[PDB]
Amino acid sequence: PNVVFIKTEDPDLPAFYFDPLINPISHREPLPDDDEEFELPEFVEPFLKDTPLYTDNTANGIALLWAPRPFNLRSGRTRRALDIPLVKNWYREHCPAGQPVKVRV
Amino acid sequence: YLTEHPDPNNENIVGYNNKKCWPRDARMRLMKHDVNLGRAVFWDIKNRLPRSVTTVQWENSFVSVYSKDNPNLLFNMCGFECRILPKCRTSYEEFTHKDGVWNLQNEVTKER
Amino acid sequence: MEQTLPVTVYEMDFLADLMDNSELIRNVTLCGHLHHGKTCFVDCLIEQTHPEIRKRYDQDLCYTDILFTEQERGVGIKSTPVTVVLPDTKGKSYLFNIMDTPGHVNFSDEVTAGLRISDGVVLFIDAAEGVMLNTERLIKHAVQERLAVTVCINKIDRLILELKLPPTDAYYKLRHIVDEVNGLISMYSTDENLILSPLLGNVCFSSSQYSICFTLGSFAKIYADTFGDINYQEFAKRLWGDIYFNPKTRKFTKKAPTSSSQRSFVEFILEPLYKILAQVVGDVDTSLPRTLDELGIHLTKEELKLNIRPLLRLVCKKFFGEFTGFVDMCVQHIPSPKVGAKPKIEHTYTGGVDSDLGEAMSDCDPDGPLMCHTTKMYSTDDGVQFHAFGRVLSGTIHAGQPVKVLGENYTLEDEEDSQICTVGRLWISVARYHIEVNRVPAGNWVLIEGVDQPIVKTATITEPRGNEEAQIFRPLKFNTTSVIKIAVEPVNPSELPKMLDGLRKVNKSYPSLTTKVEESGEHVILGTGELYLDCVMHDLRKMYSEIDIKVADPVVTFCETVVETSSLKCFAETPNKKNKITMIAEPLEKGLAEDIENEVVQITWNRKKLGEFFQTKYDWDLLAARSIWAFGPDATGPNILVDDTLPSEVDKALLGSVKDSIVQGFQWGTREGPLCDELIRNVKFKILDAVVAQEPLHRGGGQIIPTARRVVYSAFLMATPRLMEPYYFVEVQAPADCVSAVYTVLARRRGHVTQDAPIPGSPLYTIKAFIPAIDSFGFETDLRTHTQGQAFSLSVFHHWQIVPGDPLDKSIVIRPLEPQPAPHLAREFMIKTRRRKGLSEDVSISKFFDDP
Amino acid sequence: YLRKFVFEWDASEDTSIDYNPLYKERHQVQLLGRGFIAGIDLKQQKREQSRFYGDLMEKRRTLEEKEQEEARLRKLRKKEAKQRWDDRHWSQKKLDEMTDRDWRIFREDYSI
Repeated sequence: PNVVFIKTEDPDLPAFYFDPLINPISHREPLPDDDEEFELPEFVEPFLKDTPLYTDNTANGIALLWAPRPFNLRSGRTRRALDIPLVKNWYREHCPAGQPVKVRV
Repeated sequence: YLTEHPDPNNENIVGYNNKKCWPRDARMRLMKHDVNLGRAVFWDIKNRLPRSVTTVQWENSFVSVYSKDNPNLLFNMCGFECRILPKCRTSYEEFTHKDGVWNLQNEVTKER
Repeated sequence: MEQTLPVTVYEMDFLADLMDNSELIRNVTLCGHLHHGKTCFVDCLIEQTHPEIRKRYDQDLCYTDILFTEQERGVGIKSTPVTVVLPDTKGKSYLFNIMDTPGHVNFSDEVTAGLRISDGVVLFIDAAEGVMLNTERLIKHAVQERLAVTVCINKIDRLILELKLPPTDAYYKLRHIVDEVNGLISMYSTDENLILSPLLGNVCFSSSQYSICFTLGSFAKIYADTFGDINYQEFAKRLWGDIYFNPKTRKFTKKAPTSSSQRSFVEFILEPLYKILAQVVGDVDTSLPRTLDELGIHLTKEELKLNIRPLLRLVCKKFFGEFTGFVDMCVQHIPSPKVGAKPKIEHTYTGGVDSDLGEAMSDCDPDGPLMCHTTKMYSTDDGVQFHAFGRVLSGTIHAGQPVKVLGENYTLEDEEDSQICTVGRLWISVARYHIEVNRVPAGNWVLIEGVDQPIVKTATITEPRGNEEAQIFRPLKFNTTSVIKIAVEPVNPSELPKMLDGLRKVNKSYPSLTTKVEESGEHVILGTGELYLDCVMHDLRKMYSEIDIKVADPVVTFCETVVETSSLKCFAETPNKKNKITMIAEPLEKGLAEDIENEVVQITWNRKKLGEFFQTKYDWDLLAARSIWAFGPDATGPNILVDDTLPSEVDKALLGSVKDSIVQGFQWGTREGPLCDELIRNVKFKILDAVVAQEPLHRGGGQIIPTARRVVYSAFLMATPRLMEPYYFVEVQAPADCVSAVYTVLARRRGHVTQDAPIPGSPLYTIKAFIPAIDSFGFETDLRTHTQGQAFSLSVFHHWQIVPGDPLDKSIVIRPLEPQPAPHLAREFMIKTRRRKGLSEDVSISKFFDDP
Repeated sequence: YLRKFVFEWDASEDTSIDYNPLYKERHQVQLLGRGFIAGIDLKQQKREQSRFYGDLMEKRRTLEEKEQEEARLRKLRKKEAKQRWDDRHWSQKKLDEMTDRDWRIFREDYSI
């Protein structure tokens, strides 16, 4: 399935924000009658009403969800400097369109 | 032939000798009917000869069929690999003079 | 019985006890679009009911999709049955038979096999992608099969962790999805009783990746558990549907206070979910313990050290708990086998509910006559023996019991297609293990053993020495049509029999597969697409016949038609030189063949209603509306046979004596066709004249059937013949930029783009197109490679469209290996197919006539 | 249907010599206009990108969103210009602005 993660460019914007990349949704029910006697007790409120919807480091975490493998984790095991190929993903991907013959080979 | 040597799997094509020297479109095309006919002809010829007097092996022989499915008639004779292609059959082209080609013509009408 | 089984929350004795009570059984098919989370949802249920089975932190474990090809591809290929015991919201355990169907459109036939033995459908819709092509097709097929429908809006986390929509915008997206599903249902169903809305409990919101499954009732019960004084049912009634909440009066009103307060769904359901997810993914180390304490969830130090995705899964499992919302949705709205038996018998059983045995099966009583009905054939790991899978509609099947198995051709008048077989064993079919049981009562799914021999696709299991009036269930009507045709031969002909055996086996494994042998001795396999045939050939090469197999390139099966009436009234006599039949052929009106195919008209109707329909919808003459004989080759075939013989010239009583023979000849001729031995489509055959021999022995039998086929062929040929290519409908889910590139691909394959609308609430577009099937080979690969994999397409058969060329054009020259231009493509498609079938080089218009 | 120690590879070993236009000119990835291929200069990627998504934003963004993006771009370009102005060429660096690193760059980059 196509990951449709929208990357945030402006840190000032809210973490949960309708980015212009997302296609705007064109708006337009057996509802109970309002006159009925349904009452909510005073002990009842939203589960995390006090909890803010987003924090300064929420978009950063959501970005870290879709980071490459060495950054998707938060705990891990140390590796040898030999064992880390810094450029393995570079040639694992497609060669750039405009390149000479020798670099393609 | 199939009454005496039945072939339910159409296995008659697996061992059919063909002249690999010619290109694929020039060889014999192993149609089911053509392969069965070639095997039947060879079987009849072999049956005509008692085995003790002489033996006609299939691996050392070669049967080529020309029909509505095969346009080329192939045979090896005296070291010459000859392939006859009739003019009215899969030619559709003007022909020049090439050294290795023999222009066969009917004697009574002198027509190629 | 007694055997080794994995550790489960419930007990096997309880599972067997639930099977006896048909009021606590739910036969459910989890269908949907490709990769919409059905298999992951089943895996979540299995994890809930099996403590020892746990999903890997990195790899999404799939309890279903057990095949090696399914594991490697990652795409569900065959339906997997799973029988579990699931607790409801109140705690009442229900027996659930879940048929996890594949999401790919090519395997839609599989879903049909899962829809015949199910009473309810749960359609899984991606919360990000929304309604796709397969969801619409499955909605149409389910509501056309008379099944209850519920919706699971899976992957709601994509609205939070991928799109990062505001909670109100997420609510808008969900509401739009629900509205679109409701519109589709109303379009495909005349009745408006089955309105789907989360207020009614028909809709559940789920994220199988993180195990977030809830309905309004379940989450209201969560509120009731955390605050005892609130009643969950009324709260769930008030939670959805633009009803705002006033905390000054603690009351729910349709009028929005403060002009800035969110809906009940956003305030009470969506916003807490957003807060939980954001706290876990953003503020784990700094602020996760406080929110965990506020929710009553306590996690160990080793549990809090997990990565973000496993931590989300754990937190949401601890919060929402069991998938009780799904159980509510499938208990309140999906009929039990007791309740839902009557529609199933009225729809599938050939004899109808009015028959005595139909009335017997309407009760679904375990102590009745045996009327099991199996629609799947599951191969063992060794691949030698097959187990017939299906539900028991009446009576009780016992292990080691003699049984009469009826095939698809079994009828009361002709009972030859029936075999007495001894059942070997009975298994309750869980995904990766099977619970051997001694007996299975009515209303449950079973893997009958030892009955696979006399059945290829569909079976009717009954008891011998009884049910002398028992009939078969209708064969599976399939969502799409199998078109892609491939020739198959062995590398070594000496091992031809093995492949043949393999063919039989694949014919049993794939419900819509069609394997035959043409006149040229060429083995032919029909499939619905390139992935479907790839899976079929992998099975044919590795599972069933271990031999090397050569596969020809893929070609499509064309249809034959006419575009204008026959030039002259064609005629044919019998070899007896008697019984002259004179016919003409003309094309049908627009949409008439579609009406016939879609069961809008049936020959089983009486003369009055059929004549009235043909007189009002298509303005036929009363004599023409009453003289119709048969519909095409099969039942509801696209062709029509009529007799215009006025009674003055031809005796109607005498013609009725040969009516059966003439109808048989018509059906055979339309099934074969004279152009390239292909189905004749959308042609009206009129019997202008009919001489009939008076003596019975000079007519009927082998005299009039071939004569009728010959005259049908002549009438078809004299009328201007044409070929129909099959045109597939393609839906491409592509990014906004790639849309243009998509056109380019469809430029090279005669593809016509019908629409390129965006996906509301998603950054992608759905490009719809109509591509020829013959040109569709590699189109999916071309599109994905050209767009760097960002564009994905699914192609399904849509219709038949006339090939541009003229098949009967001997002037066209065709080089043996060249892509021919359009103006004579039909000429290429007729002769080459004629060579593949093994017929003559070309067909003449007067070949079947009598003058030459 | 029908020796020598070579340090550098030979050009005949090349692949991707296609004839299909769909495979020669392959539509590159535009990761919503916000993702970039690794290694390449970010400014070059920004300049040579398809600019489709820039048009999409300028068409869909509201006036307030346009002002927000304009302000963010103003601040980012101010920082970039400060870095560029600070990154004066060793010779370009003002006599008084020539530090030890600037003097080393002027001594190394010059031919003398």
